[PDB]
Amino acid sequence: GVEAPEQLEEHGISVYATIPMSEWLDKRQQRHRTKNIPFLAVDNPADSAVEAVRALRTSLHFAMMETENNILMITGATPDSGKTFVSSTLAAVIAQSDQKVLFIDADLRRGYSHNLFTVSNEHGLSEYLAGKDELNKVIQHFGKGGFDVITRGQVPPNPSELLMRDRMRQLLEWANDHYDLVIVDTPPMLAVSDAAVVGRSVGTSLLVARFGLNTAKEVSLSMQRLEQAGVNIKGAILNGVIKRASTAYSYGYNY
Amino acid sequence: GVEAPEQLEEHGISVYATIPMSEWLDKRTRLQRHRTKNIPFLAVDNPADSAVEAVRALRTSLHFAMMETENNILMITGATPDSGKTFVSSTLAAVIAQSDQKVLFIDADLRRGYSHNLFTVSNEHGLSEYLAGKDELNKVIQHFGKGGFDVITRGQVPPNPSELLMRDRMRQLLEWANDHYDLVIVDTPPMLAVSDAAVVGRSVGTSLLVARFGLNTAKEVSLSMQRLEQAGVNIKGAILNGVIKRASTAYSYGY
Ligand SMILES: [Cl-]
Ligand SMILES: [Cl-]
Ligand SMILES: [Cl-]
Repeated sequence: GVEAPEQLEEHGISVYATIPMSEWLDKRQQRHRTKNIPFLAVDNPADSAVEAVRALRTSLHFAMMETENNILMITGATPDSGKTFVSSTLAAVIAQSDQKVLFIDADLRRGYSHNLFTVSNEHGLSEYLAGKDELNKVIQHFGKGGFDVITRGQVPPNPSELLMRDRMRQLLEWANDHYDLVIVDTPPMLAVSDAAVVGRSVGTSLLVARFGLNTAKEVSLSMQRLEQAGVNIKGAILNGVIKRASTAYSYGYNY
Repeated sequence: GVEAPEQLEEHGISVYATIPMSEWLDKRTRLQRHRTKNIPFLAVDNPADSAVEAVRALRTSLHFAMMETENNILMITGATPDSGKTFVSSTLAAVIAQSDQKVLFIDADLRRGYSHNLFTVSNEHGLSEYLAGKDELNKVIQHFGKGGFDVITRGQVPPNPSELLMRDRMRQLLEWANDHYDLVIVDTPPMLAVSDAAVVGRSVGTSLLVARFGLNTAKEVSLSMQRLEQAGVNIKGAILNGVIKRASTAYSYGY
């Protein structure tokens, strides 16, 4: 188990941000509206988890200085890292700054951001890459967050083959000229190569490891493998960080 | 003066909405550190306000009117100066954006638009710079954080306002925009002040005229719709804005 920012620095891994977990988020005469609860970034802006994401923004602001490419790929070591939380909150935070952001859910097998943004999943990433849908037909707007999104679409029979099609390249090149920041949420590296095939058309790449769940080893093993591939892995993010119990104990099995 | 909708229906002028005045804003209202970067924007501040509910109604009427008519450009002009045309269009922009819709707002009042001041965004690269061929499209499209929609400001006042609107990039812009946004709102200078609305109106698919409660007369309004007619511009109707119930009067004027 990780649990400590410096517990990564020692491995040489640079941590762009440490994000604590929100407890309020676990608690979770006509007029007509839409969408459902809950989106932390807009609901509780003062939240401690959100304030940290802003610090994540300030970090990328520098980091992402003169790289020409404005596509930032977010991925995790393994499943349940809270990477979708980090990425979606980052999108909201950056957009809120008067910035044009495009969020794409590249987890063609298990992306669920359509549920989080309470948006349709009929036309998404898979339909486009397969050639069924034109680009403008798969880009929708997440009202509550104030940014544009592309859901995963209907789970395809050939996830990986689709990610390698030329259309993924056309999309990122196109997207890079129309948005100030393009966030790509991808499957964990320790689960599929997908992040390596897409991480190769991106300027930045941040791996998100969860406090306690991830062993500082795999976060290096993940970055290492993305390095074998042309992927330009910058640092890492420590998500989950939960503290103050006045004792001495945690969790993390040893392999 | 003029107060209806009935007084408007009379001259055949079809009224899509009646927006009451907002006392909550008349006062300007105002219900650590690191603050925002804007000013009071009713649509997101007091959402349940009666002026915003009126706009929602406008949305509904516009939805039926803009029923399978394909062209998604909506031009909102006024009969005369200070008719509240910007409060109306900016509010509608926000409302429609919140329904998970990609919207583009453009200030086509190259001489007195102030929407950049309202959205408190930059005004160095705007419509005028783009129309003159100086700037590029992606350069002039910015994002309004609070509202959640994309905007294009006027830019620096050009020496040849009208000549630029007849350009060619105006059309080129509008049709390009029509393919990347679900809704395109174009704010134009008062019809009885310049010919601009009629030159731009020839590329919009729908047009609305906003008349102010008490300041306008059922005369000048139908006169504007008429001269827009001569130019071959789809003027679907009008909007009564400012309506302040529970009151009286104390002015004077006529023609
Ligand atoms: Cl996840
Ligand atoms: Cl294009
Ligand atoms: Cl005006």
